[PDB]
Amino acid sequence: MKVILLEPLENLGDVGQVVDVKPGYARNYLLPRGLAVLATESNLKALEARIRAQAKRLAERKAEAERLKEILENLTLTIPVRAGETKIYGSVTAKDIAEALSRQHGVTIDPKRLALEKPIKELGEYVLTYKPHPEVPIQLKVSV
Amino acid sequence: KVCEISGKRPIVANSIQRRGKAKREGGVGKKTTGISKRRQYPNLQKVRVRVAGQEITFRVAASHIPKVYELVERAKGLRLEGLSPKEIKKELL
Amino acid sequence: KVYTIDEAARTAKFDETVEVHAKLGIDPRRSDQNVRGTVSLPHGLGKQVRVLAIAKGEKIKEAEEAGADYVGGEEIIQKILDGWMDFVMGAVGSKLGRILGPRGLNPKAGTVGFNIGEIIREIKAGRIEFRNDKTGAIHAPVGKASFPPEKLADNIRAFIRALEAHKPEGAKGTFLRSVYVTTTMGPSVR
RNA sequence: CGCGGGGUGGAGCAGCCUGGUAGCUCGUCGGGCUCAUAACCCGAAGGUCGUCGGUUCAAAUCCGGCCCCCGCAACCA
RNA sequence: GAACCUGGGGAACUGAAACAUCUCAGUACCCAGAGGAGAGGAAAGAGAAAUCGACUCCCUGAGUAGCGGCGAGCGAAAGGGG
RNA sequence: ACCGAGUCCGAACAGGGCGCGUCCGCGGCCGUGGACCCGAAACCGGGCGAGCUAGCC
RNA sequence: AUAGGGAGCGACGCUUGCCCGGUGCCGGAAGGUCAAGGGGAGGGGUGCAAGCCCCGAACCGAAGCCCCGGUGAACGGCGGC
RNA sequence: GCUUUACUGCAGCCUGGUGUUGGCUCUUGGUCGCGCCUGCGUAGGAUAGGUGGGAGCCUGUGAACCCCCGCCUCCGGGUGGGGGGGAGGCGCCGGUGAAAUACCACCCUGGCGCGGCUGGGGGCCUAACCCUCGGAUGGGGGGACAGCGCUUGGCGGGCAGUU
RNA sequence: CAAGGGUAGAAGGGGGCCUGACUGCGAGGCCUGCAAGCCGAGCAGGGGCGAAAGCCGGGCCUAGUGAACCGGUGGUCCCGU
Ligand SMILES: [Mg+2]
Ligand SMILES: [Mg+2]
Ligand SMILES: [Mg+2]
Ligand SMILES: [Mg+2]
Ligand SMILES: [Mg+2]
Ligand SMILES: [Mg+2]
Ligand SMILES: [Mg+2]
Ligand SMILES: [Mg+2]
Ligand SMILES: [Mg+2]
Ligand SMILES: [Mg+2]
Ligand SMILES: [Mg+2]
Ligand SMILES: [Mg+2]
Ligand SMILES: [Mg+2]
Ligand SMILES: [Mg+2]
Ligand SMILES: [Mg+2]
Ligand SMILES: [Mg+2]
Ligand SMILES: [Mg+2]
Ligand SMILES: [Mg+2]
Ligand SMILES: [Mg+2]
Ligand SMILES: [Mg+2]
Ligand SMILES: [Mg+2]
Ligand SMILES: [Mg+2]
Ligand SMILES: [Mg+2]
Ligand SMILES: [Mg+2]
Ligand SMILES: [Mg+2]
Ligand SMILES: [Mg+2]
Ligand SMILES: [Mg+2]
Ligand SMILES: [Mg+2]
Ligand SMILES: [Mg+2]
Ligand SMILES: [Mg+2]
Ligand SMILES: [Mg+2]
Ligand SMILES: [Mg+2]
Ligand SMILES: [Mg+2]
Ligand SMILES: [Mg+2]
Ligand SMILES: [Mg+2]
Ligand SMILES: [Mg+2]
Ligand SMILES: [Mg+2]
Ligand SMILES: [Mg+2]
Ligand SMILES: [Mg+2]
Ligand SMILES: [Mg+2]
Ligand SMILES: [Mg+2]
Ligand SMILES: [Mg+2]
Ligand SMILES: [Mg+2]
Ligand SMILES: [Mg+2]
Ligand SMILES: [Mg+2]
Ligand SMILES: [Mg+2]
Ligand SMILES: [Mg+2]
Ligand SMILES: [Mg+2]
Ligand SMILES: [Mg+2]
Ligand SMILES: [Mg+2]
Ligand SMILES: [Mg+2]
Ligand SMILES: [Mg+2]
Ligand SMILES: [Mg+2]
Ligand SMILES: [Mg+2]
Ligand SMILES: [Mg+2]
Ligand SMILES: [Mg+2]
Ligand SMILES: [Mg+2]
Ligand SMILES: [Mg+2]
Ligand SMILES: [Mg+2]
Ligand SMILES: [Mg+2]
Ligand SMILES: [Mg+2]
Ligand SMILES: [Mg+2]
Ligand SMILES: [Mg+2]
Ligand SMILES: [Mg+2]
Ligand SMILES: [Mg+2]
Ligand SMILES: [Mg+2]
Ligand SMILES: [Mg+2]
Ligand SMILES: [Mg+2]
Ligand SMILES: [Mg+2]
Ligand SMILES: [Mg+2]
Ligand SMILES: [Mg+2]
Ligand SMILES: [Mg+2]
Ligand SMILES: [Mg+2]
Ligand SMILES: [Mg+2]
Ligand SMILES: [Mg+2]
Ligand SMILES: [Mg+2]
Ligand SMILES: [Mg+2]
Ligand SMILES: [Mg+2]
Ligand SMILES: [Mg+2]
Ligand SMILES: [Mg+2]
Ligand SMILES: [Mg+2]
Ligand SMILES: [Mg+2]
Ligand SMILES: [Mg+2]
Ligand SMILES: [Mg+2]
Ligand SMILES: [Mg+2]
Ligand SMILES: [Mg+2]
Ligand SMILES: [Mg+2]
Ligand SMILES: [Mg+2]
Ligand SMILES: [Mg+2]
Ligand SMILES: [Mg+2]
Ligand SMILES: [Mg+2]
Repeated sequence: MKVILLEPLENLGDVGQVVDVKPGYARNYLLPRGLAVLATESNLKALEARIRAQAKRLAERKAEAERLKEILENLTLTIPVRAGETKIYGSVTAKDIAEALSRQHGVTIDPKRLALEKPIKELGEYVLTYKPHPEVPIQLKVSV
Repeated sequence: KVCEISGKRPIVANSIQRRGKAKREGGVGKKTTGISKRRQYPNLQKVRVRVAGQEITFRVAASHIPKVYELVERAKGLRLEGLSPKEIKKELL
Repeated sequence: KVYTIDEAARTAKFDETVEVHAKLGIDPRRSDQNVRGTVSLPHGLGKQVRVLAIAKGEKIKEAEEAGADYVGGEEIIQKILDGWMDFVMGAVGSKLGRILGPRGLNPKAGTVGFNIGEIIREIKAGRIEFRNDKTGAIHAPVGKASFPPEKLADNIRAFIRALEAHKPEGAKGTFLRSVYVTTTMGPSVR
């Protein structure tokens, strides 16, 4: 009894799987509760449509969210907000870094995603990270 | 009675009683010690299903049981809405 | 797999001890199935083949030049039944079971290599080879080997034991051919 | 007529479930001995195991021909 | 709606010189439907031919082939001519 | 099977068993049809009856 | 369930004995026998073959019957010389 | 027409197998891929099952005294888990026996733990089916039973046809 | 072995070799509604006893039995959709 699952359940593989059962089990429990569906070619095929249109439509976050490292990885920042002897001008913060994360050129930008633990408020050569796929740590130069 | 999905209905068969040992073995052969007329009914079973607004019930051979379920998917391509257990049925094929 | 690789039988100091086992019909009817000892074999072992084939007393001269190191005659007759279990012979040919102390009191008793003169001829091929056994009240076949001195010579048991059987009446089926012992195990398709 | 379960002391009759063991009451004989009789008590004759045959140091046992009584689906022009 | 047609159901007397298989008989009859007809119909056919070529109806084949308490009795098809 | 004025049984150049019209009419008789005519007691099918009678509401 | 069905007897009085061998009915989770089905040792038919087809032992397989026991206001029976 | 332990059926009732027929379980079967078991009359360190080969497996893959302590019975150990740990034991050869102990192949008479193919016997659940509840796409109860389909065998003058 | 007919010039009693209690046929008859039942010379094959002539296709004779159909075995030149 070919059946395609949904909310995965023990003894039966994870969601969207072509697992076999007992006719009764399916007709009187699964299907009724919407915990599965019949492996009718009509769906069994419309499933691959969930696949290719998700597996072959993944070269975007996996193969293009990456280009957020092909251009804004190897390009200096340098804080145009000088400083004292060591405590930086502009406090150098997630914002005073995200303002021109895209300004410098023109392809992508972001504000929150930053391995910025605590506001720098101190001169130096910092280089933290971003997210979520391969983490891209950008070179920030807290100049004086 | 008669299957709503496959039209199967009871047929007349003949209850044939035989005596004696076959020819396939010992010998002489089998003798009909009687032949009564009789009917064989199809394994009718009751099948209730949700489908659309109301939950309708089909009466069908155990053989053609799935055919009713695959008959509900296809139903999903129809404009039911109207609350009538009857009509929905006719509305199936 | 239409064949069985003749190489893989590699616990010894010189592997040539590989055996040939089988399993057909166990105690069929009220008889069975026994295999002749020194038949011939496509080769001929390599151990001390003391074919003490106790034939005519005239088997001490030329009967010790192409058969065995020591071949009994008529001086090793009842002088082997009264001098301990030291003084294994076979037997004689023709209709005269002369079992005085070599084929009655207990090892071999097949026959003598039809020569009626000695044992050095060259019209045979079973002087220095491997013997055999018989059933076992459960198992069967039994044997030794052929010889280790060639390439595809490991297929000498697939023609002298795995392709040479004609001593069984009616049982069921001879399915086994699982050979090779005292080292490896070749229970392939033989 | 086909599968397949056993014959044992005169009789009742266990081992064969994994091969050396000749089991016992009653009954037969003497005794012990009691009121007669009876349980009981001790000794004891009382089984080439149907047998042509394979198997073993030893075979009733591993087991073949069926010889016979019980069981015996069913069949029966 | 007289018969005719198709489908769904479907006897017994009788015959077998008793009777049960068998026969009568898918007859009588009940029911539904069709129509001036009805049914069938363009091969998942026939059957031995280097074959034929929808279906139906008639003549033959044929009381043959066979079926059968191998009893009583039942009884085709191909092919050929229309 | 097949053979053929022969063939079968048989081993048998023994024997013995079997080996020469159609069509129409007419008449007698036979088979299947009720089959010379009338006659049951009964069997089955589909209906019609509880305005008589029986029970009950 | 002081109700409903079946059976025999038939106000009331005094009572209603003995026999479970057979028959019936009730109780027996053991044994024996037992169908389809399961199972397949082994065997057969063809094919060059893979194979495709058949028969088919042992063993597992219910009710029922055999067996054990009960039961008479159950069917019945209730001595001879 | 009636009867019955006359024949043959049929209704009806009983019954196995499958179908409707599902979850989770604990317990055992048939047995084919497995892992290791066992036979203790004599020889005997011991309990050698067999046919035969038959003189090295073993060693930092740790070969010997040592301890927790599982198993089975013929109470001998067959056998085996942790650490100290060591550098050699088994056996051919021998006693002996109808066969001989290092070793490996392949057989099982009984047996057996990790698992498939799979059948039984219990439980529990609920969601099929069934019954119920001032209407319920819901709640109670029963529950994979019962019912109903196909099929097995049986009882079967209740009825039928007949002799 | 019932009775009868027959029979010692054996069909009776005893012994020695044997298996004709043959196969393939069968002139001609008895009896007779049918089909059954009965007798049988002789020819061929291959034998048995006898020196041989010859006798032997069960038994002194008359009962000791059962059409067909349906099946079971063993074979064989046959048919084999
Ligand atoms: Mg299923
Ligand atoms: Mg019958
Ligand atoms: Mg009829
Ligand atoms: Mg009839
Ligand atoms: Mg189906
Ligand atoms: Mg009709
Ligand atoms: Mg009739
Ligand atoms: Mg009549
Ligand atoms: Mg008549
Ligand atoms: Mg009559
Ligand atoms: Mg009739
Ligand atoms: Mg008819
Ligand atoms: Mg008819
Ligand atoms: Mg009809
Ligand atoms: Mg009709
Ligand atoms: Mg009409
Ligand atoms: Mg009309
Ligand atoms: Mg028309
Ligand atoms: Mg049409
Ligand atoms: Mg077409
Ligand atoms: Mg065409
Ligand atoms: Mg078409
Ligand atoms: Mg044809
Ligand atoms: Mg008949
Ligand atoms: Mg007819
Ligand atoms: Mg024609
Ligand atoms: Mg034509
Ligand atoms: Mg002639
Ligand atoms: Mg006439
Ligand atoms: Mg007339
Ligand atoms: Mg007439
Ligand atoms: Mg009259
Ligand atoms: Mg009348
Ligand atoms: Mg009537
Ligand atoms: Mg009527
Ligand atoms: Mg009326
Ligand atoms: Mg009235
Ligand atoms: Mg009235
Ligand atoms: Mg009462
Ligand atoms: Mg009452
Ligand atoms: Mg009452
Ligand atoms: Mg009365
Ligand atoms: Mg009265
Ligand atoms: Mg009193
Ligand atoms: Mg009384
Ligand atoms: Mg009384
Ligand atoms: Mg008394
Ligand atoms: Mg008394
Ligand atoms: Mg009684
Ligand atoms: Mg009783
Ligand atoms: Mg009783
Ligand atoms: Mg009884
Ligand atoms: Mg009972
Ligand atoms: Mg039982
Ligand atoms: Mg069976
Ligand atoms: Mg079967
Ligand atoms: Mg099967
Ligand atoms: Mg097989
Ligand atoms: Mg039972
Ligand atoms: Mg009985
Ligand atoms: Mg008891
Ligand atoms: Mg009891
Ligand atoms: Mg009793
Ligand atoms: Mg009585
Ligand atoms: Mg009358
Ligand atoms: Mg009913
Ligand atoms: Mg049932
Ligand atoms: Mg059932
Ligand atoms: Mg429950
Ligand atoms: Mg519930
Ligand atoms: Mg409800
Ligand atoms: Mg509910
Ligand atoms: Mg419950
Ligand atoms: Mg059920
Ligand atoms: Mg039945
Ligand atoms: Mg029945
Ligand atoms: Mg009956
Ligand atoms: Mg009657
Ligand atoms: Mg009657
Ligand atoms: Mg009649
Ligand atoms: Mg009669
Ligand atoms: Mg006289
Ligand atoms: Mg004489
Ligand atoms: Mg005549
Ligand atoms: Mg003559
Ligand atoms: Mg002659
Ligand atoms: Mg006589
Ligand atoms: Mg006589
Ligand atoms: Mg005489
Ligand atoms: Mg007849
Ligand atoms: Mg032919």
